Amino acid sequence: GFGCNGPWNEDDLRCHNHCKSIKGYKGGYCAKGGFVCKCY
Repeated sequence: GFGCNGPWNEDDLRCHNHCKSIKGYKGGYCAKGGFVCKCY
């Protein structure tokens, strides 16, 4: 989700923008299955 639609269309930036909008995290990337924007 969040820009990232999976391995065919991953989006480090959209995930990043989502995760950096959440206090505590700084980044986000397609982790689980290549779909889920995991926030770090």
